Amino acid sequence: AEIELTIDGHKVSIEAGSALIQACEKAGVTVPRYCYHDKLAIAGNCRMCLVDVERAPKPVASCAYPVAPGMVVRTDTERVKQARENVMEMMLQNHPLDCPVCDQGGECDLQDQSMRYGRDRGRFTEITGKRSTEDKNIGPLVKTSMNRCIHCTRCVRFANDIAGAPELGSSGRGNDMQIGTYLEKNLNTELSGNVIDLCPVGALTNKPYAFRARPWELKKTESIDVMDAVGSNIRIDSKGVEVMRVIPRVHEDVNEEWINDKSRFACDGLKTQRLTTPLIRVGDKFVNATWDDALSTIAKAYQQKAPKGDEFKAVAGALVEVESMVALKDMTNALGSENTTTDTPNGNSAPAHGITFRSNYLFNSSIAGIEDADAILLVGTNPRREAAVMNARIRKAWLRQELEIASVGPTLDATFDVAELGNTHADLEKALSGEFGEVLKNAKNPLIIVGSGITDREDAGAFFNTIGKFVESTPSVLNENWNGYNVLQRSASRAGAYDIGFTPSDEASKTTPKMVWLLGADEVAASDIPADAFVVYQGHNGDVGAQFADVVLPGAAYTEKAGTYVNTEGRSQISRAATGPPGGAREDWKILRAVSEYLGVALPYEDAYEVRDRLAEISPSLVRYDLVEPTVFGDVAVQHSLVGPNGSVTPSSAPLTETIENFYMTDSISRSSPTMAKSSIAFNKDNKKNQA
Amino acid sequence: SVHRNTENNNPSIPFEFSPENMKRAEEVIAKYPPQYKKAAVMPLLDIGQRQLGYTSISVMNYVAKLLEMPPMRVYEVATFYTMYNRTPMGRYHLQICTTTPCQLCGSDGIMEAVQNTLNIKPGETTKDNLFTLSEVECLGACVNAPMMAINDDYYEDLTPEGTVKLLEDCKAGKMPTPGPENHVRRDCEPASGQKVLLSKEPHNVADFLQEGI
Ligand code: SF4
Ligand code: SF4
Ligand code: FES
Ligand code: FES
Repeated sequence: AEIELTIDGHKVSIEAGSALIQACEKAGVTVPRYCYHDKLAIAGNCRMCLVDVERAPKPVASCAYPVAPGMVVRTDTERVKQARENVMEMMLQNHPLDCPVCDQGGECDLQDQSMRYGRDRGRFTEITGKRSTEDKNIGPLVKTSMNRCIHCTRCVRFANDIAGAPELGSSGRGNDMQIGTYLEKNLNTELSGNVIDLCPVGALTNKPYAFRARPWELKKTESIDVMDAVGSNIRIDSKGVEVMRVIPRVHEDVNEEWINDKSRFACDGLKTQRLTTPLIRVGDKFVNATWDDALSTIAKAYQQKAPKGDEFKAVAGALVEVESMVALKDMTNALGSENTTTDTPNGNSAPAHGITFRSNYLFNSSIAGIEDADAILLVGTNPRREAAVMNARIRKAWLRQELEIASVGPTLDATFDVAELGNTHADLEKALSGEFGEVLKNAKNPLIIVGSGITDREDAGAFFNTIGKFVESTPSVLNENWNGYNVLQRSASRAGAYDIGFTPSDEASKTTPKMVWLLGADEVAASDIPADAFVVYQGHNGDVGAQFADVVLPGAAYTEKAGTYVNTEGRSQISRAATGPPGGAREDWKILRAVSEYLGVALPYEDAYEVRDRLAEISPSLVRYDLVEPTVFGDVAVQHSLVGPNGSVTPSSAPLTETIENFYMTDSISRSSPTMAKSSIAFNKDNKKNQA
Repeated sequence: SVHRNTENNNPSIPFEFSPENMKRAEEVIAKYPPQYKKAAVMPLLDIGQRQLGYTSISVMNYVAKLLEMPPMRVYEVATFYTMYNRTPMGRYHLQICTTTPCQLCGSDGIMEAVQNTLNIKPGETTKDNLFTLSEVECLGACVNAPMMAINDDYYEDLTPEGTVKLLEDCKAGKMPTPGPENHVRRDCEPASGQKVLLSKEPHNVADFLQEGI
């Protein structure tokens, strides 16, 4: 079923029917290109992958020539070496003289490409000159100078097929061809900024990071995205103090070399509103103070209030470290109170399902299994919003194979074709027994997918009890080699927190605390906090969580520390620190160590490796990094998820409203960054953001 | 090759179909398979150019709503073609050829006679909304070499002295030619007269058979 051929003497075998350029990549003979891409449709617009083929009258493009057996591929024919210089020279007679103002200085693929294979001179010295192109306003996210564009089609095929915003397009013939809406209307898909990593010239580039640095100055650091349930494998570009930008480093499973929009532009809030020193409340006024004085005030007011048990509330947030929450849980339960609750509304109890049986809070199919998916249904979520990388996988599957999606709850605009069913758990229960009890029994590799917003609803448990019956009832959705129950989170950390055992007891859910511990956790209200409560915030920037506080503690953000994160898939991933904590911020668990020391609590560690062993004690799957194991406990896990909230939850007719208010305003950084404020204003039902 | 959102060209200015035009469009869509119901995007916009005198932006939005399409595909297809004219023009669209077979028989003096009888540039239109010049390439009527095109009727074999007649003729309102040239030759005939095919009757293939049928 495979084909062996010869590229430059190198024999190489590749699967039949594939493209020749992948065979050149497999053989190790580097062939330059401009408009081939792996994850995209193939168009031969670039003319760069010209290559000599025995039994061919003319040299042909290697991107779209299909693999045939008995093939002799030559790349160094003098005709081909002529041809590459030719095509480069043809490309470089309307591209404008913008190399010192173009953003991709060292990263111009065209440019490095034109050093190997370019001509010495360029005989453009015509009088009346090149063409020139309109400014083409698009949005506040994507800087646009269409003069530098070469119509390499790589933007528009992506936003067409995978991003699913078909507003981009090619309009006009010859040099009157342009790219984009000639309405001059606003583009938005929920992964909008992914085109500026994709246009190989600086036609489309980064608007907030417009000219601030330049890719030879940069220090690069491979790390993990947060404020996203997938925890995409990213790269931090940093000058050394600030954080310049983020670019998705390639990874096969988790992101297929794509990244969320909010994940992209989040570096603005990472440098503008940060906590740089500890501030103690005077009474309607904070003053900054000695780093001893803050923690000594913590110990002093602990001796004043004395929470002896079930009065030390400890709440963590959305982008918080697993390694920090270990220190948190250790401190609280050596303190003698498991008032250990999430930030979410209806987080003050257990989240209506098992903290046991990791399957209860994880994504049990593979994300790679979504290529093999058949017919699924969302409940109570917008997966276009929550984990837009997942939506990219959904649309790629739906275009590739033949699928069926249902959507129960909020009416969303997908890129793909949804099928709505209702806005009631009774409408849901009607739909399960209506027609898809037959379909999901029929389907080979389906799944069923649940957003985390239903955890907000107090009627979650019966909301589980229906669906927990159905997985139990249908053996097709619950077989050995995968499990159809699949849940997501809004964070990169509440999955890791549910690995920690970050849940209050039924007893701990009752008492109003006296000493509230904020660790991130922006979305608390004045209702969630007691009146006289000791409310020491530990975070990185200034949000609502820092506004209620008594003492704030500058902790490092996700960039500055050696983080450890768990996605909804369950991948334990290292976040390599790109820079040091700025000002007077420190790392979080190191702060909790000293906070223990000014109490009677003795944490048994002082290093990072001893934390790694303590973390191995909580779960050894979190020191064994980034390797996804399945669960051998499917049926017992679903049954134990059924038995707990069985019956006692009485589901009301509350409509399944939207989980989040806006996408680009959450998680204390989209509110910190001014670029997401101006992103938020431009993105609701505007005449440039409307369709018709 | 782009759009300005100033006046008379808005997504908000309304457009509908005449019911005869509506029924004609419903006739056209049934000619194609329903899987490719969007494949009729070419002549349907033609109907728009029949109803409204130019291709507006509103007609394109209305067709994209009609065919269940994203609007950018309509935007592409009507941009990619020449004839879907996106600016309001006059009543009479001048399509004067410039290509070398028209040129070698003197299409230069034709165009110069036109734009000296008028005063406008070949992209410019007449301020009375009567005549809208457009140079154009070889319209397929290359043998009758000095030619032009009123909206559908090609006018052929033109002398520039006789051409400005036709120009002020259409300017008077109710005077075009019948559609052909200035009553010389025919269309395929030589300039002198019909040399070959001077037979009054069609000779039949009924005897002219293969003999093996
Ligand atoms: S893309 Fe920009 S930097 Fe690269 S060669 Fe072109 S003008 Fe120069
Ligand atoms: S918009 Fe950019 S990526 Fe797309 S074809 Fe033009 S230059 Fe290439
Ligand atoms: S990618 Fe091979 S020719 Fe454009
Ligand atoms: S040659 Fe100009 S129209 Fe035929």
